[PDB]
Amino acid sequence: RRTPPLGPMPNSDIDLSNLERLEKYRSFDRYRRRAEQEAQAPHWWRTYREYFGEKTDPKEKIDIGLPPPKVSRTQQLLERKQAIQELRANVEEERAARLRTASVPLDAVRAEWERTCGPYHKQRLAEYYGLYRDLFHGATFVPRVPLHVAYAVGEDDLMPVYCGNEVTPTEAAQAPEVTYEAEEGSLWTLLLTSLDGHLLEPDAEYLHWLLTNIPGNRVAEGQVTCPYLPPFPARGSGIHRLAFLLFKQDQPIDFSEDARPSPCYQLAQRTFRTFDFYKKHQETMTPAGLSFFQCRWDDSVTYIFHQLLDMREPVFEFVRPPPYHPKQKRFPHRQPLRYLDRYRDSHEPTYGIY
Amino acid sequence: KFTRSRIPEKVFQASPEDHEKYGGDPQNPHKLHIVTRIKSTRRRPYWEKDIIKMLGLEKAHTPQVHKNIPSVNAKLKVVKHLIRIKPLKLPQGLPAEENMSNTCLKSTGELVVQWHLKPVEQ
Amino acid sequence: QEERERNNQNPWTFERIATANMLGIRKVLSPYDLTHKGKYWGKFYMPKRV
Amino acid sequence: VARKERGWRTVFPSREFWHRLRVIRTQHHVEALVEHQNGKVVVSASTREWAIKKHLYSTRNVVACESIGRVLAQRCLEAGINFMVYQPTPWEAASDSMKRLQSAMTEGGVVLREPQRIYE
Amino acid sequence: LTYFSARKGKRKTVKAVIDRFLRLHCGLWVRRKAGYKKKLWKKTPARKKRLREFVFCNKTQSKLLDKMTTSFWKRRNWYVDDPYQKYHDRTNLKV
Amino acid sequence: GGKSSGRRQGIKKMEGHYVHAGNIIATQRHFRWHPGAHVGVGKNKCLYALEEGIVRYTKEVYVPHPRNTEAVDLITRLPKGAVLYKTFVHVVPAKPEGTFKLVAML
Amino acid sequence: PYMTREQERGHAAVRRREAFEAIKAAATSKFPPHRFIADQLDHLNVTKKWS
Amino acid sequence: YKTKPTHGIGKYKHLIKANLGTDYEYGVLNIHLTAYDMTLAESY
RNA sequence: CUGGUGAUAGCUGGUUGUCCAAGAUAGAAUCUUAGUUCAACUUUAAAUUUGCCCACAGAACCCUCUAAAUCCCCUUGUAAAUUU
RNA sequence: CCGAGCAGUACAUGCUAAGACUUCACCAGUCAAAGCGAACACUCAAUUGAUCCAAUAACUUGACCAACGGAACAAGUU
Ligand SMILES: [K+]
Ligand SMILES: [Mg+2]
Ligand SMILES: [Mg+2]
Ligand SMILES: [Mg+2]
Ligand SMILES: [Mg+2]
Ligand SMILES: [Mg+2]
Ligand SMILES: [Mg+2]
Ligand SMILES: [Mg+2]
Repeated sequence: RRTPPLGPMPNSDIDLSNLERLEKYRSFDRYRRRAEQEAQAPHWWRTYREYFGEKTDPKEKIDIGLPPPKVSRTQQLLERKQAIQELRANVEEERAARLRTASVPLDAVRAEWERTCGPYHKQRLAEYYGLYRDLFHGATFVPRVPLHVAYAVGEDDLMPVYCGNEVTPTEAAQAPEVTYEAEEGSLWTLLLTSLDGHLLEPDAEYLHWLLTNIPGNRVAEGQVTCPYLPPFPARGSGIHRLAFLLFKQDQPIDFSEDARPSPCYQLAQRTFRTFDFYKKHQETMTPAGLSFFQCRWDDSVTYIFHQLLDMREPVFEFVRPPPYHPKQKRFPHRQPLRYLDRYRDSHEPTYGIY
Repeated sequence: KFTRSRIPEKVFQASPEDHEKYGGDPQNPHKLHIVTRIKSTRRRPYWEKDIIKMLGLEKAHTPQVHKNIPSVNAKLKVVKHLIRIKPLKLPQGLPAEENMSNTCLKSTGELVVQWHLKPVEQ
Repeated sequence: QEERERNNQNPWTFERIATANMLGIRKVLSPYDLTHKGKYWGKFYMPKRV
Repeated sequence: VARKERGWRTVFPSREFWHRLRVIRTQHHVEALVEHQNGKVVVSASTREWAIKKHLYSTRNVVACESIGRVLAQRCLEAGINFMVYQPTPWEAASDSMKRLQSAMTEGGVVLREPQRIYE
Repeated sequence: LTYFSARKGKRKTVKAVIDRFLRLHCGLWVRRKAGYKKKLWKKTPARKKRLREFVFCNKTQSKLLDKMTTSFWKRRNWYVDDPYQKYHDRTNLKV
Repeated sequence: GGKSSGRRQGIKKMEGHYVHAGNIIATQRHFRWHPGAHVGVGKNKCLYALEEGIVRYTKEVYVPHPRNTEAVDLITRLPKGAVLYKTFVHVVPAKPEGTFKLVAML
Repeated sequence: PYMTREQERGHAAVRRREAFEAIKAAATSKFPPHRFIADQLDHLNVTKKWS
Repeated sequence: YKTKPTHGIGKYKHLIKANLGTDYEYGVLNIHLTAYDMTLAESY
């Protein structure tokens, strides 16, 4: 019995007649590149992506970010080509490149990177950590406004937070310094949330900082709706992630419903949901920047639960499922002597009635 | 080698001439069957013997009612040469609680709910 | 031969019964009989069979 | 403690990793990718962007390959990625352009070998 | 097997079973692997590893050895520092 | 001779079957089924499950290792655009590695 | 067919499951019958006679 | 599997290869490059 | 001739009242194929919970191609099944 | 109808230990995560032989037991 294929065969297009006059791969790299291209296309037969690939919805994720900047491509290309010609005009650059001694300044490259494609890389990077999945239930946005947040450690050093870098709670015991480019007369709203810091509701999140109606770049003048609270990841609970949300306001907004007492050391009031918060403020508020970091447990976390939160610090542990053993049989034929130990509870001798 | 038979799906596709020949209606398929075994399971493969036991068709010439569903029909497509399949007719509708003791199945497939044993006055 | 098959007045044919396993007839038939349709028995060919 | 995709012994490359360094060099440009095992790309570094192109005399020489690693390593630290695997071919590994790219990643603070999974 | 002795009139025990097999009081019989001392130079370490292991017997072989030995070997012993003391009883066994 | 009996080699666990770590999935004389995700291969090309889960068979692109001379020499003579396919068997894990549980309140 | 494959699926799972639970109840209720003291004493009537 | 629609997906032998001069195409030609200098003959 | 001797015999023949119930054809080793042991099958008792039928899906390339099918298997019909 | 009763490379060809396959029984045979210890489950379709016994301080070794599941040792002829 035979069944016709449900679609085109893989190598159906190849002509078997003129096999001698067909160009060959001749190399492993050429076949490898072509092989990967066909592996990324859907097929009517069962594939590895069907069972192990991450399922996605056909509806494309909606964008809630700022409108993209308007740039004249024709003018941009003329200046870009001219600059390269002058760079190649120098006889020293060619010799340095030919002698394999040339190098580029790291600081200058990142300066242009953050302006052209930095926001685009951050959106892809934030998607990997599931920030869009948790905060906005899949909604994405491009961070058109770069956000520079750094925690003050001592008096001379700073701990920059770019995207998910490891930061200890000791460095984050005090409110960081927030700097971002903005025009005068604009209104902003900062927000810091702990997605994984919650101890009771997996879905809910903990509020650690909430500044509203920030005039321009002057963060201090912004209203303190909720006082800053350092992250408190429990010991043995893994690695948590805290995200800085930078909102842009078009008109002044009233946050009386979201107001919290100062200080706010109750976790019930610290409970916060980004999805519901942005849902009722999406009309006149739109996210513009994004920053986040990863935080572990240290000794400073113990001070937060005892003194600040006035509670006992919880300790978690990574528990693995018990090993699988088949149902015990009366006659374990050909099994080794250690068969009976796998089904024994205690290692100490027993005597029954004796 | 003698093995099981795979019936093509084209066999169970009624033509327009068949609907006016047996009195069926493709738009309103019947709900229940009336299967009656008319052939012996002896000298037949063992798998056909089992299906007769599954359907409760042990004794021949004994009507049994089954549901017109693909899973039940799947078993009937294997022992179709041993049974007679007839749709169940309900001129008075489904039997009620007061009609359980007065039902009667006729050879035409109709299940009457008033079996009076009296000649028609008409 | 094709005309004979088309205008045949018998509603029952070897091909129809064999493929549909009517009356359990495949118990006494052959796997090749589903394709021969009764036109070939052993090494002999019967042109009169439709 | 996260499980790695073991297997694929009869094919190339392996899948037993959490992150992988994949370098793509075309006729005119050189690009390096850091991607998770599931296929999602974490960070990227290519010569097609004007930020790197404006300082490169040529985007297809050894200098371009070395400069990609220094920028990519800086982005990996900011992103938080420190361990990744590299699966080159015998001819790519012997190439001078890949040796300098690996040197930049190691000098940039990124380790070219992941720690073993903890089973117990 | 001598079902009735010619002097005492009681069943005898085959000494071939005692010199080869060990009986646990739970009812299991422990034996060695046939060939764990023969031609070890041509056997792989994995094969030799399971040759020097003490294995059990199935339902039929265990019942066979029970009929070939008397009740003296089915008693419960309390040897001091017995390596197999913990194996005389079954734990978490259902049906 | 020729009095040799069959080796009883083939598929031991079919599609959708629940398997545990170490279970043998298929025994084969040659690489009829290639090891996929969470599937190991022994000396005798025996496929065993590396994780507890569900067994799946898929058709995947066969990419030889550069060291393997015979398989690499086969793809160098293929017409451009042709891609080789082979059957792969995967095990989809069902349980996670572990869970975090509260152990004390200090 | 009156119903399709999808419509039919799961439409009898409750009754099928309950029918097997009745099989388990009878299977696991197997036990020796109760032994009464009246039955033992009734055998003394075999020697019952007239005065 | 043979009964499955994806039968023969792994086939590769038909993609691998297993003289008379016609009136329209020359069969076999040998190009002789004779010179006293070995470098030019090898280069040409 | 008596005794050991009721020698032994994988061989031949025989193997006594009534009634009911379940019940047949895979193999392996053997100085073994007129036998026996094990397994399969069959019987009884007991424990337990799934068993059978089976929707898609799934099971290989070769020496070029090619049959009836089979395994697996949710539903559903049914009441068997595994273990001791 | 063609073979096999080996050979080569190792010297962790070390020690342990979940879960499985199994030549239709048994015997025997095969794969193997993790762990310890080191490095940075060898190739090969078959390439083999049980118990007793003997040798040995010990580790280990011993049959064309080829009638190859092998009786410690016995041919003709009526
Ligand atoms: K013999
Ligand atoms: Mg006698
Ligand atoms: Mg009877
Ligand atoms: Mg013999
Ligand atoms: Mg089922
Ligand atoms: Mg077996
Ligand atoms: Mg023999
Ligand atoms: Mg044998």
